[PDB]
Amino acid sequence: HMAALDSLSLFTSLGLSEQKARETLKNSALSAQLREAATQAQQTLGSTIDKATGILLHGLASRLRDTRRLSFLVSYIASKKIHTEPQLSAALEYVRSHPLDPIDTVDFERECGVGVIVTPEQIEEAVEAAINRHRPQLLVERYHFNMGLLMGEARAVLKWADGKMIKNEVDMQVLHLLGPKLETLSLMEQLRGEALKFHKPGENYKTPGYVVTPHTMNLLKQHLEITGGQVRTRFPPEPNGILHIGHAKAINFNFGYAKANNGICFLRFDDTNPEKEEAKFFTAICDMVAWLGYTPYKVTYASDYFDQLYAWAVELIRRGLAYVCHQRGTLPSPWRDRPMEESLLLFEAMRKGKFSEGEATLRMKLVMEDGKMDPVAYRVKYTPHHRTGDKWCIYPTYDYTHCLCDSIEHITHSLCTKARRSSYFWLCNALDVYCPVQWEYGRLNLHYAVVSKRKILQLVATGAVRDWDDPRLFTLTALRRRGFPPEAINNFCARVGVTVAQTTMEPHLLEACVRDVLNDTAPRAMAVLESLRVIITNFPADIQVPNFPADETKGFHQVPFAPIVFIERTDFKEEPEGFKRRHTGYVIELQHVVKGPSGCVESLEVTCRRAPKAFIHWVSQPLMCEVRLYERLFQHKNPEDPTEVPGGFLSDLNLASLHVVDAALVDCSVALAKPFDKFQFERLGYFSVDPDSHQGKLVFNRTVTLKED
Repeated sequence: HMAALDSLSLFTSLGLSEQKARETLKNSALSAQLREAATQAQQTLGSTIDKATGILLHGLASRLRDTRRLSFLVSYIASKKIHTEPQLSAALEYVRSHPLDPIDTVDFERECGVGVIVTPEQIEEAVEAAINRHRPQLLVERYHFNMGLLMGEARAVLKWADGKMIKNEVDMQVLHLLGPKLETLSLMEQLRGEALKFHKPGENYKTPGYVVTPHTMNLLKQHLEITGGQVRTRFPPEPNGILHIGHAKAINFNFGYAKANNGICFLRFDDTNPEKEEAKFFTAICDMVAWLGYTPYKVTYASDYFDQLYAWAVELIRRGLAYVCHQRGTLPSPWRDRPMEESLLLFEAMRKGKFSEGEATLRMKLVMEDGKMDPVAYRVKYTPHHRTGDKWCIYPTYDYTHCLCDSIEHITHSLCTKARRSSYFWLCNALDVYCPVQWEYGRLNLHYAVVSKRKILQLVATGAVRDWDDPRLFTLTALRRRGFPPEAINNFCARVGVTVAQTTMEPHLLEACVRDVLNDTAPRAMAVLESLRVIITNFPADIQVPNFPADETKGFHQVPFAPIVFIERTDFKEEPEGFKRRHTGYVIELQHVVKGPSGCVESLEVTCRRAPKAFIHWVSQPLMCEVRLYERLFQHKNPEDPTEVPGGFLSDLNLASLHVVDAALVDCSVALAKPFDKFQFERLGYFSVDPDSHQGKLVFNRTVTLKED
């Protein structure tokens, strides 16, 4: 057992510093009581004892004067019910009073936060507030400020929070403020660092391929001064870009890996190219990231660093590892061995705009894994930049940029899709700057989509699709418009995600996942498109329909009671072929059947067979509501790109697409509905609200059916 160890080895087994366990022996009473509290700890814990639990049992033994209740308090500390110093400071005083031993648990449990949970977010906020409330004293005193006050204010807002975990939140938020002291399984478990064989911060040198300069060890030391050894990771789209289903992996894998490991994640916009702002798209990205549930620590642009980048470029030239070249459109350069002072001149000259676009170039002097020669660092572009305007007329290339930017931001894990990889390390080592580690997930793609913004922006100009928002597509903004719940997409990658390689999937698998949650997260109602009036032999003359069939704990809807209800022209037949032709009330037998010109069936008539087999869906006093039902955009599920022989990218287009509705009869339960808050028609399946629906002229998108087969 544990009740069989020398007092000193028991006390270290509860995780006390020996020098504290030495001190503790001397106290023959504390010692002999702690010891007992530890025996009957695991007489009811059945195992070896957690070291976190340890400092509590020590705390308990050292303060509890009322020996009688020791058996009682241990039991609450053993079954982690009590697990923090204020909880125990509380229960201890609860027992300094309440001397009589009925000791109602409930009164007790309530006044010691036995059930309480305290989310990180709540601590973030409590310290964030605390800091703000002192921000300018804290910026001037810096590390000579009284960090005690920050913990204090933080405390008195979170009574039962782990005193340590507050400090950690303080230590960090302060660091970000002041800078360096320059003296199928689960998801956030799937993405935990130790569950992936990802390197721990500050230990880049353990990863495969990592080069170690005589600086690396001091560069990592600085790194660690600057980040406190936090997981830092990026996500780097173009500002005028379009996000598509694939990026849901990118996003999740970057913000996820941070969120899963107390990390932080920059959203860094790759704006190295001077374009104009198609604002439609830029905002679409900040949204879509939020919409999938993540909050960027900070939003940076690469333009933010043109200064630093340029300066480093110059430092490449000095190390004779880059040069200015005058070629055009890999044939070797006459200019790669030109002297350093010459490249220095013309780079500056290139900056002062003495060279027309492409009359000159800065190339890095090397040959890469795949035999590519002297890739280009800096080109000359004269279009004005969206953020630095016309300050610069030379700009870094992607290769050069999103490698050094990772160094400037001390990215710890630079994640990217799957080529010539160790050309990554090349820069950061040539300049002896901190050097992040690159791991590569691979390439999620789905069978039936075209996502090249080029090819997409001409499905919107060739009226094949309504907008870049169009549900037909797989742009995130589109699936959002099809009312796909974020949680689904996030669960999607949960079931099928690691760094696989170009594991491009077939769509229906996703919509398994979209529905598994729409089944629980979307209430129900009724409606049909091919409608028909149904009069009837008189009835009694407000029925009441379910929220969620499988469980009623949610509180049912409000329907109306009228005898002229409507129903689908696709349930009522003349000659049964057994198909049929209610969801609430009676049966209502067909007495009279109409007709008009032709064989058109103008109306109907029903009996009162209230009180077998096919029931149905129906709607009295209905609301007039547009609906769009969509069919797959591209005929060839397989890559619509010349993969097989289509010979056309705009050729494999099933001209079907979408079929407009009536403005059909719909249930009144779905009246106070804003966009995107989809529920279920018990008929065909799941639809969702389009952003065209006012309170009056409502509209819906057919999201997904109820099976496949």
